[PDB]
Amino acid sequence: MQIFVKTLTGKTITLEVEPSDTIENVKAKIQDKEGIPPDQQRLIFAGKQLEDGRTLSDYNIQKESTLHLVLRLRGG
Repeated sequence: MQIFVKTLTGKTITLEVEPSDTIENVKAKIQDKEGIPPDQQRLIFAGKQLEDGRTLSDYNIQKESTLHLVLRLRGG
């Protein structure tokens, strides 16, 4: 399924994911496409910070949803 990741630069990127994927795996996909190290990535959905060990499904993230990406420490 496709999801959107809205960054703070005004760029939105698209990802192909499964609801069984971990949040950790999603951050790896973002590093693959944009080059951002996972430990700099804070992902937010429905007002919740997403935990690396949980899955998209745990958060009820459905197709065509948008996550918000905020960068910490170095990227923020």
